[PDB]
Amino acid sequence: EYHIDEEVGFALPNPQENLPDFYNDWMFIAKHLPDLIESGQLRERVEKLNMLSIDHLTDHKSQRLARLVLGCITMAYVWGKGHGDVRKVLPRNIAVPYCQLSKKLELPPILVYADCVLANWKKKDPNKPLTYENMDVLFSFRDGDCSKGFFLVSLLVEIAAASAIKVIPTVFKAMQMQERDTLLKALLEIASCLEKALQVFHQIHDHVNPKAFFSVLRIYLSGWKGNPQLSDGLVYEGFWEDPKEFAGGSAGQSSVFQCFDVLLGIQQTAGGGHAAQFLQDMRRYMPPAHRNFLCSLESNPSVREFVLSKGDAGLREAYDACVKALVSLRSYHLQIVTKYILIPASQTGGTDLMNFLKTVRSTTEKSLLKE
Ligand code: HEM
Ligand SMILES: NS(=O)(=O)NCCNc1nonc1/C(=N/O)Nc1ccc(F)c(Br)c1
Repeated sequence: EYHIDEEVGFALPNPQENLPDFYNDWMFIAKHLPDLIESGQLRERVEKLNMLSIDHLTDHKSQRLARLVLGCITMAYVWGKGHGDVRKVLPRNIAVPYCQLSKKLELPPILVYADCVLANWKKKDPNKPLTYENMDVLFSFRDGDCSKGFFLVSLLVEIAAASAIKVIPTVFKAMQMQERDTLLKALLEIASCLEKALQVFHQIHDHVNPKAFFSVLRIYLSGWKGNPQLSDGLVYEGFWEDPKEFAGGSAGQSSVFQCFDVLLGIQQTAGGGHAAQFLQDMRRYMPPAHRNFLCSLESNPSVREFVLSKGDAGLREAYDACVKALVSLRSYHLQIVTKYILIPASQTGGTDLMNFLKTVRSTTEKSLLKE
């Protein structure tokens, strides 16, 4: 019911690679975005389409692949070549089906993390394991944007977190059964798997270039909420009356970090600050099943209060290890932002952005029991 895989966690277990033949006009545009943008034929070829209906998309993986295809097409149409020439209105041939599809999956009509990472992958050899060399994305925007490296490294962090996520039922089951040793073991295991996820994060340096990321890829993943280039928003023609605002694709849209914040009693979304508000808004951009999972974790008894009541140095230490793993992940993530956003931007927007991430990191570090 929560749609969480044992192996790949929040990611889609094995994404559908082909659409039905009825939507071959969509798939051809999405498969050839690098050429169609560079040549300048994308906007024209989207302009002259047919309003294809949603009813032939039968199952969930088909509907998700359609969201990814239509999402990638919508980014490249709006942002064009990505040198400031923008379209303020999305044609009703593409906008109506995309909006009707998006209402069915309870997601906004914009490319989200669930599309371009969680559903945008495949294994080359099905009989080999989930490593970077054996994997590839389904869609990219331009040549030399490093879509593969960025989406797959994000995906591999989701996969690393799946080892911790599958232990969560043991944590709550151990608390109700009043089983101290099982709980201690489950927390050390979660801490161990979140420590492993940090090493997976290191691969970002191997497969993504700062200048390629900042110049090319960042422009296509940006949205139309609080954006000067579309201050009113994007007009979805033939569906909504006025231009609607929707935030761009981010890995703040991931459920991984929020999952373990809620599990460990770290009250990020508590208070009325910008950090709390941002993280609560990012839930709207997650699949409904994953929102329901985060709701379910909030509804359960507090792991934090359970551990604090027992006067047990082993349980406190194990709970701290989980918290420390999250702090370390966010601490490393700040370094990435310095390398991949701050330095390229230089060669108070940068200051506020780092203070956001540091507020979230500080809220995490405040939850430690020893310090
Ligand atoms: C080049 C790589 C990366 C850059 C430049 C980057 C940049 C950022 C920025 C600027 C934010 C602030 C929110 C926003 O304005 O959208 C953010 C938030 C976030 N990023 Fe990344 N990021 C990168 C890679 C990753 C990866 C691989 C993950 C893996 C899951 C990740 C997870 C997050 C999360 C969870 C947040 C939400 C804030 C939090 O919970 O601490 N990011 N990122
Ligand atoms: N204008 S801004 O400050 O750069 N805001 C956007 C920042 N976030 C990002 N920009 O570019 N990738 C980002 C990001 N950060 O965690 N994660 C991310 C990871 C995988 C994806 F498929 C997508 Br889509 C986003």
